[PDB]
Amino acid sequence: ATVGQLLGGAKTRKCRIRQLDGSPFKKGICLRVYTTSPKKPNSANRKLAKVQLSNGLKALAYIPGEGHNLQEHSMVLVSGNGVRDLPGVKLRIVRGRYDCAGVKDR
RNA sequence: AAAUUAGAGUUUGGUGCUGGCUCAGCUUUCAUGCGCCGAGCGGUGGUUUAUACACAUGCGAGCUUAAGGCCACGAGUGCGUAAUACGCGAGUU
RNA sequence: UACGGUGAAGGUAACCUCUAUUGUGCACACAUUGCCCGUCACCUCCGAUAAUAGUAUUGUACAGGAAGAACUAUGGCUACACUUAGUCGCGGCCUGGAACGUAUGCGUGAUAUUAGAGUUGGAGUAAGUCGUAACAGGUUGGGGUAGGGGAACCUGCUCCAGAGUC
RNA sequence: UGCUAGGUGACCCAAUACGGGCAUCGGGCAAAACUCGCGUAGGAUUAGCGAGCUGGGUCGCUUUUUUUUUUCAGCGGCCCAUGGCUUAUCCUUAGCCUGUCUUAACGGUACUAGGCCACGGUGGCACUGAAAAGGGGCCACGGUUCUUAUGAACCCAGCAGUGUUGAAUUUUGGACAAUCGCUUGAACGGCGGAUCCAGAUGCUGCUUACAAA
RNA sequence: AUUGUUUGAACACCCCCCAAGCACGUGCCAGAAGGGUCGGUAAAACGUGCGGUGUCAGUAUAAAGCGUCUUGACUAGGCAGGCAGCGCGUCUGAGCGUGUGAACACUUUAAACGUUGGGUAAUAUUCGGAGGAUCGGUCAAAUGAGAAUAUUCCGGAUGGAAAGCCGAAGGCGAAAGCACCAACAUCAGAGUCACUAAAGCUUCAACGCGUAAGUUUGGGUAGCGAACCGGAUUAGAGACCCGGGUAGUCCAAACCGUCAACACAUUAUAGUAAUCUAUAACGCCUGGUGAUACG
Repeated sequence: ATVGQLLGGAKTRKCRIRQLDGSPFKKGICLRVYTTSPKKPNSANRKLAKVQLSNGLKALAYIPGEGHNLQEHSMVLVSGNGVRDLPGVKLRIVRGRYDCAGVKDR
């Protein structure tokens, strides 16, 4: 019709998580095991995890469950759920695998 | 006898817009936990999805009257290629 | 607390107020102690950028230039067949040179890659902090182009009224 | 050119009687190979194409073979007409189409099987063949081993299987019986990791309490 | 043909979306969540038991593709008003095209455009005279003109700015814009009356116009008004305001070309001045913060 619209229509098939790189689960080595204080109106000290991942890039990961056993040089499996209460963090450490196993009496 | 269009929550003192996020849909993985692994008949499906990475070992093209006669079909992958490609349509020296 | 005896002074200009009535503006509703501003401050996070250590690919200057080799060859060697016994051989097989043709070397270009010296920006963050941009909003602001200041910024000149309001 | 049937043999094999191979001829249909008409990812932070970049003549372009008639191309050498394109070139992504999933449809996007192309660790090249190379030939590269170091041998994008990476990837199974292919004139012959059957493993459709005839 | 009786086991969820609720536990701690979020001492979300809903040898989480999403709109968004009309024009692209567009003769139009000559209310400086302490200025205060004569006032010179009223919800323009005349001058636009029989529409690309600032060149300059020094509401004050005033505003030539350059109303045709809207070519947007750095 209008030929500008005729040329007006393959884009970037954008992975909405750009750290798993299209995959669901990538393992990695925990660089640092640390906690932080969250955005108000939350004030409970949430425990996080900076991981050197499989793809050579780094992003922060939520640590779930009643405590954990992760230290330096420790391998985990990282999942794709985010934690909302601090900005910019999109990763969840799944439990039922490696040095991070399940809590006692869940 | 032609078989053909689902929304909701989220913004604000409330109302309506404005577009975005999410959940409920279908399909999909030797995905990841937790649980069973009774036995049979089957369909099928893995692009070892990636590495066109390095391959131990064994086998995959030998047949036949020393000599000669026949073994370019099958299998795998997508490096390269944006066009002697591939598809469609006409005519062939 | 109650009940009488006497008993006057004294009054309308936003002249504050405490409203209403209202009908002109807000980005306020925790309803102007708001919404919310930035220089910065400790840190965290993808940028953007890059001297370079360079490796991966190609054009071009020439040496080359292997295996091959377009061309060139009659040095051949042999039968077919024809010569009644050396002839003959249009035609089949064989030492020969060679343009060209990789990989390759010091020059010297392209696209591409991360390593990264090193600088700066965006964003994120509960309590370090200096002033009033913004709103009747207190100098009426700004699209524009240049100046001046520890900071928010202001100085001109046409516009737009998408600030109030008679 | 390649297959199948015929017809021929001053050939070879078999034959208590006759058919095969082997050479040649020709009927049938056939592949192959080329050509052009169109389609086709984005990028101006690719704007001129560093080029014969297109055309005309001349040759070279390695065979005559049934009646009136018959045989491509810049592919190379030479002149020559000076033009040809302008999403032209250049970059980077990417095998392509049908498919499969979804949508009500138009569309949008990982497979099924299968169509075609490309490639065989990298690059160059040739023989033969009508047509060229995935376990054929030669050289150079890059790997892997060994040498008394001088040099040789090999290249799983074939099957199983090993190792890295990965969240994840299977049995070093059986078999020529069925196809189908190659081959052989006996012999239900020989071989085939094609395939057919079994495994592990996602999805599925479909049963499942024992006893007894 | 023969005979006996029967519903497992888990996983997730149970505030709303979304079917399902209570107890103790701990009280912005341990925690969960896809979103709104709940916990800040009486938790219908988090520790556990009970009870219930979904699916069932499966179930939830994670991802990925499509749809929902008209969320790139052809079916099917739009673009003053959230985000979206390029500042305007010339324009043989492509596309849409059976009376529009253009030149002539009259009627009528003015701030349309450039050049040349002349003028002006008014302006500060100056040459002599009147006159002897105020003027300037502001809500208010403060450097100075001035004991050499200030505001003023007389009359004279200077030299260029700007066109003071007209003059207005008035005109001309494509837009920016355009406001002393007189003349040259080149248009333009409207109406009448005639020619012409699509030469029409749009503008990708290109290209011009382009208020004002700013820079190069030449000078000199009524008024205007950045620096530099002086004083003020206030604690510092660099601003608002008072006080002198340089480049620039003035001219002639060039470069720049960007902007709430707005009808924020694309252009054109067809209807009665559109934001009533069918179409023709367009240009632009795709949640916010992030447009700055390279080329």
